[PDB]
Amino acid sequence: CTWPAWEQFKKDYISQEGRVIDPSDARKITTSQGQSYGMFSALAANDRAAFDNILDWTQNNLAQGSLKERLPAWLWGKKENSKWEVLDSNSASDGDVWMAWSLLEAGRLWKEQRYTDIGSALLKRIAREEVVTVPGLGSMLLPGKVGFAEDNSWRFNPSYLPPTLAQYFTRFGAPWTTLRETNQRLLLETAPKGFSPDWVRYEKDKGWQLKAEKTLISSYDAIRVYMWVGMMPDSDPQKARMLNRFKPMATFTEKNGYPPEKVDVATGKAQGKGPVGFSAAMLPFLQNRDAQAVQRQRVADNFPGSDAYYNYVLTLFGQGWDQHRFRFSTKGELLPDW
Ligand SMILES: OC[C@H]1O[C@@H](O[C@H]2[C@H](O)[C@@H](O)[C@H](O[C@H]3[C@H](O)[C@@H](O)[C@H](O[C@H]4[C@H](O)[C@@H](O)[C@H](O[C@H]5[C@H](O)[C@@H](O)[C@H](O)O[C@@H]5CO)O[C@@H]4CO)O[C@@H]3CO)O[C@@H]2CO)[C@H](O)[C@@H](O)[C@@H]1O
Repeated sequence: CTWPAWEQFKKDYISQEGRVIDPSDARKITTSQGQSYGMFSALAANDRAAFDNILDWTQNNLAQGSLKERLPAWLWGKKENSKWEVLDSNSASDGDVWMAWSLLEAGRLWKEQRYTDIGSALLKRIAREEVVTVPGLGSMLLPGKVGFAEDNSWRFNPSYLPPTLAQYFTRFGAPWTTLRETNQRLLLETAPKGFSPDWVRYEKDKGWQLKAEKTLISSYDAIRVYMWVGMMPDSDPQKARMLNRFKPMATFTEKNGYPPEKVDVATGKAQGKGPVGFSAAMLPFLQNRDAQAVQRQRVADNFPGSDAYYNYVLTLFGQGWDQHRFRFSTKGELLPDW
């Protein structure tokens, strides 16, 4: 009745006060993504005590006491003066949506109104403060409250809204109804060579900016795109189109025995070998049994230690899924394995 990988994650990465820590950074930071992944994982493990502890810290330290009053700051850590506090109060929307989804699902599954209430308020503020109408697209999720929108151009992060979460959110009406559709557009239209970019710009009157560019590569952010798609139920009509679009990533992995570290989105040219986390991300994504098993071996033989926040978090999701630790319904709900 425990999720061993999660139990080890708590010991190595989660403080007594409930903050998820990336030890690789000298400021020993906590991110809103980290908190949301901890909430998700706690929920999947049926670990309410940890869910509550992580939620408390999040509200108190990232939201000045309340997720109903503001989106959580994305970055928290040690300052030069020795004080520990928010380092950037801007939000990161991937943490935000995962946080809202976990909360809403915690409310439903544990039958607790307080989680629903916080989840709803959070989701509404997301829609109001980091969702905007873009000419040529309609409603789009910005990667954050500020810094990603100019008068005539926007920058998006395809990895931020998993299609399952998008589907889940539709039950709440506008603008989520539309976002589920524009999210598909973002994912399908910006992968000309079958690789999703970490970041991608859109300009009014011109459209997607898909010429070769520094951040127009499939690396640490984008690797999650393939994982989210693989986590979609077969009965999600969007899944087939997405698997087809991203096939060259599956083909590369099968052929080379590993996922690439970086891929030029405009040319499809690959470089390096991705870390163990990337292999975990492939487990739900790859449909070929043998290829799946090759990645499974790599995760097993190079399982992340205590000095590897990102690999570990990818592993919780990827290997977690490979081990039936959680599943998503056709409506984006958590089907728990408790
Ligand atoms: O140049 C114009 C004007 O202002 C200054 O330039 C601006 C620039 O125009 C803005 O775009 C830029 O905006 C940045 C935000 O201030 C900053 O908060 C945001 O930080 C991101 C961060 O980049 C990103 O890594 C992080 O993502 C997290 C996600 O959860 C996941 O992807 C994963 O977990 O990785 C991380 C950590 O977990 O999110 C944060 C928060 O959204 O980045 C914006 C873009 O860089 O600000 C500049 C300065 O204000 C310029 O200096 C002036 O001269 C000029 O007049």
